Amino acid sequence: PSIKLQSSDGEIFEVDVEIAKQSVTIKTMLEDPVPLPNVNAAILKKVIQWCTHHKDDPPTDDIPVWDQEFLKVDQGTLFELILAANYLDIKGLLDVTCKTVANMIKGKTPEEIRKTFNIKNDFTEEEEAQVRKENQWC
Amino acid sequence: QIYYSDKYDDEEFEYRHVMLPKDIAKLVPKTHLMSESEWRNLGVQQSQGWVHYMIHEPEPHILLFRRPL
Amino acid sequence: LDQIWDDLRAGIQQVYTRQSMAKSRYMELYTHVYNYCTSVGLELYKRLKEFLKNYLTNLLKDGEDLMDESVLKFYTQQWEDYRFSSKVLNGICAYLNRHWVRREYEIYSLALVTWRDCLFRPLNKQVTNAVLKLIEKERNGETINTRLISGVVQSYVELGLNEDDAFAKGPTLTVYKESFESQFLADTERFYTRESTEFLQQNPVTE
Amino acid sequence: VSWDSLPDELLLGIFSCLCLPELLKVSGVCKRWYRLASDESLWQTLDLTGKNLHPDVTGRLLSQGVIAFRCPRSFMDQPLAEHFSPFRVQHMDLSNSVIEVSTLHGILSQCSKLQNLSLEGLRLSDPIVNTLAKNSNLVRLNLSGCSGFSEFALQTLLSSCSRLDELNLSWCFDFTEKHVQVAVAHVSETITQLNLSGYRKNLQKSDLSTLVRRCPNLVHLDLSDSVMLKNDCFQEFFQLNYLQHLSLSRCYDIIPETLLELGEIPTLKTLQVFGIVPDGTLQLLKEALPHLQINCSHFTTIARPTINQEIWGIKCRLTLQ
Repeated sequence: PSIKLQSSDGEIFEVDVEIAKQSVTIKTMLEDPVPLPNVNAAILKKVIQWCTHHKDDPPTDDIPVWDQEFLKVDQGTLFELILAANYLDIKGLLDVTCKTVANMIKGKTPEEIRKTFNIKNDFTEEEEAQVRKENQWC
Repeated sequence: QIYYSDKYDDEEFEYRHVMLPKDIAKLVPKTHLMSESEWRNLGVQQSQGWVHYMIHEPEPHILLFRRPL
Repeated sequence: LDQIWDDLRAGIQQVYTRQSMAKSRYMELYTHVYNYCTSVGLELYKRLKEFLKNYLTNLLKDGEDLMDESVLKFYTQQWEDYRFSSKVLNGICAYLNRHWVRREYEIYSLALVTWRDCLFRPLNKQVTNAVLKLIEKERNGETINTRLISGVVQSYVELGLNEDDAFAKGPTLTVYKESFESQFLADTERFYTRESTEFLQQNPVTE
Repeated sequence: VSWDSLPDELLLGIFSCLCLPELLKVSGVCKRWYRLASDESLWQTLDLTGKNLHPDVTGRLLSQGVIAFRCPRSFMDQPLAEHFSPFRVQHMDLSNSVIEVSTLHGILSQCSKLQNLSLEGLRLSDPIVNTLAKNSNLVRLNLSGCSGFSEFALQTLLSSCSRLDELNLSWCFDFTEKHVQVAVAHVSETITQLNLSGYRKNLQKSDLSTLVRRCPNLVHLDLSDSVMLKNDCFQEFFQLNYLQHLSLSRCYDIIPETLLELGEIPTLKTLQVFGIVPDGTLQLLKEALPHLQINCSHFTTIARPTINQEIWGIKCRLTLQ
């Protein structure tokens, strides 16, 4: 069969039940049209695409290049995609997105990290010396 | 084959190193140190008290023993 | 929080006493629970535990002391509906089981333990006594509605307490052994001891 | 976008993919990330092979909640000045490390859940072993080469330690007949593998008989460089019902061909007898008993964490290459 998923504003996308079965939440739900008010249709379509490409999967660390190119986009949608993958609780997708973010953080200095991630620094100019002191043995 | 060295010492210990041919050399453990039983099973010939006290990374085929005074 | 809590309570009250709600309602509830767990939800757990205990006590107020033959017709149905609805509830509040009850209690097992507190009640000895009274048709009379007994038996087997006993393993038939198997065996022994000699005093041993 | 709005479990899942240098580096970003740099799930398994370090550094790291602490051949030659809480370490490797007696005493006076220990090559003393008496859960232990302690200390340690599975009390260079006597007298009853080599002029047939009559579960055994073990000791091992790997290497008082009789013990698998067997006669012994393995492995295994960077089958995740 199939199921009609409705996003936060009505973009009902019909998807095979055997594809939506990837989302553990929806799996345990079809155990016993639906709105998912935490996901906008834009991200939802990408989620559907990822599930479809992975629909018959067996079920560092060699990020599959399909996902890699699927991940070749900026901050904002990466943030939103990770949040949506959590909210639907699909294992591998969150795994690979987490790994991608990890590797993109790899190497850069605290200043670059703070700038790119738009993190408000705090408790500085007297304590960074101390925390650096906590890191000599590196 | 098993080549020995003289004794050189400071005021507290007396040392010695030993060079081994290839066949015995390719058996030395890279992980833990040894004990007198172990290197006698290898084939060293020396006294009681000698202790195998470190491994030199660039050349594994050289053993270093020391013993107190 | 609080504004979430009232609607969550309304939905949960809906899921017990089931009227086959629609998946839109359940996504509303699940989104509520997920939203609260991102801002680490101990107090919500306390609310759930309290509500379950309260509702179960309210139910036990009725149905207490129906004396037999309905305490089954009552108990089996109540246990069935409670188990099913509790499974649904475990479905709803499933974000807890993955990210806060990993630091210790899963909602399903909590519901089982609370129903166990509904077992350690007059609903324990009366039920077993009535079941034994029913099996007392060992003599004759096909009144032993097998579905009126399998329900209770499976309920006992399931209710083998599991709240951090060790972890999910398998058949925990402690409760079955210590609260129903014993009386069954003893009464079987007694009944056979009686009727055996009763027949024996009247007939050639061949029969 | 405000990535500080991320929830803590997501942040931890992210951080569970890094390497120790970067994990340290990110800790200096903002106070929340500083908290999350140390959450007792990132610090499961540490590794500091050969790295020099400092007592306060290792104390802080252990207090963070380490389980498997692998620090072989590292140098800790500075005094510990700070106090802590009882640690949570379960496997500790310290083989051959150059450490101070006071520092080691201070460190061990906090760990109590030690499931597996190593102290090869080090030097101990009475306060150290008295504190070590508390570890009532030691599956393994390893005290090779250590030296300095006393008989009362040894007996108290062995009495308190009950579940001791394997023991390697080898090669210590200050022991006495009193030491070995009280050892075998108070050894626990579950010893699966045990080593007592080296103690040439202190191992006696009476003490070996005491051992074989008290403990019935020896599976691996060695008594190398023992110069007073005769064939009566032979029949002693014949009472052992699980000896699979014996090694009496360089035991001089044993005449080579009585080794044939060893093949007659049923459950034997290997016999390392280096030193006594003249060459060529090894083939004679093989023909006499061909159901064994003679001189097929030089190296011991009795409570050695590493024989393969994995300590005791555990994997260390936070490392430094």
